[PDB]
Amino acid sequence: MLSGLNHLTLAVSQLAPSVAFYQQLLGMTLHARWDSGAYLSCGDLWLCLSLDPQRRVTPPEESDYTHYAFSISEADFASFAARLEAAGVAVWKLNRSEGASHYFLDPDGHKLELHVGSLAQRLAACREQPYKGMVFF
Amino acid sequence: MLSGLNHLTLAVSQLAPSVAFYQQLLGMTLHARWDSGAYLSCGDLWLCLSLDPQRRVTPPEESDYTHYAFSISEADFASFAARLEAAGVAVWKLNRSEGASHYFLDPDGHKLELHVGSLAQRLAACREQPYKGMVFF
Ligand SMILES: O=S(=O)(NCc1ccco1)c1ccccc1F
Ligand SMILES: [Br-]
Ligand SMILES: [Mn+2]
Ligand SMILES: [Mn+2]
Repeated sequence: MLSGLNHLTLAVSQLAPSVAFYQQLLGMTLHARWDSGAYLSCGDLWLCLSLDPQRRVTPPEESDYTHYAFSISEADFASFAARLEAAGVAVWKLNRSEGASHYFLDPDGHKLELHVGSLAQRLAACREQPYKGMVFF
Repeated sequence: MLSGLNHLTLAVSQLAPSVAFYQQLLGMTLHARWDSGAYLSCGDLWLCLSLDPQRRVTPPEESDYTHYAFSISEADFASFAARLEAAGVAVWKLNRSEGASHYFLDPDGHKLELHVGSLAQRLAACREQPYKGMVFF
C-alpha cells in the first residue's frame, strides 16, 4: 500500500542556479549536494534536484499542464508572490479557481504554484458548485 | 514560508484510463472526477489528474529524469513491484542508485517510482556510500 509522496525529483540543466532558486529564493532547506544533484526539504517534502543534460529550458507554451504546488499560508502569500516578482520570476497562468494561487516557473521551465487551501477545502467548494460532469466518491 | 507540497498535478491524455491506473492499480483513493479531471489522495498527498489535449504519451528515452516517488513499506515493496511487473506496467530504470526503488511508467509515460525509506535514511546511507563529490550540510 502506498502511504504518500516519498520524493519529487526535478531534472535541472544547471545545478548552481537551481540550488539557488530552491534554497535561497524559495527558502527550502539544503541537506546535501553532490556533483550531479542536491537534496532539499520543504516541510515534509523531500525534493531532489538531478543534473540532467537532457533537461531543456522549456517555454511554458511548450509543456503540458503538469505542475507542482507548494503550500503557503494566506497571510504569507502576497509577500512571497512579491518576492518572486522582484526576482523577475515569470508567471505562466493567472488564478481563476478557489484559493489563492500564484503560478510561476523555475529556471528550467518547471511549472510551479503557490497555493492556499487543502483538498478538503477544494472538495467542499466543488460540492457547492460542481464542475461539469462532477461525481463524488 | 513554504511548508510542503500542496498538490501534484499530472496532465493526462485520457482521463478514465489514468484514473483507473492510479485508483485501481496503485490503490490511491478517488475522491471526485469531472469531465476534465480527477482528485485522488495517497496518504497526505493530493493528486490531481488533469485532462490536457497537450499531453503526449512519452517514451522514457524522450523525457528527462523528472519523476515522482511514492512511499511504500519494506514489507510491501517487493510484492507490489512484482504485481506491477506481472500486470505489464512499463519501466524506465533498473539500477538502484538511490536505495530500494522500483521505477515504472504511467499510461502517458510519467516517470513514477516506489521507494522504501525517508530522506533521513537516504542521507545516512549516503554517508557510507556517497554520491561522487557529496557534501552534507
Ligand atoms: O466517471 S466514472 O464513474 N469515474 C470513476 C472511475 C474511473 C476510473 C476509476 O474510477 C467512470 C468513467 C468511465 C468509466 C467508468 C467509470 F466509473
Ligand atoms: Br473518470
Ligand atoms: Mn494547481
Ligand atoms: Mn527517485
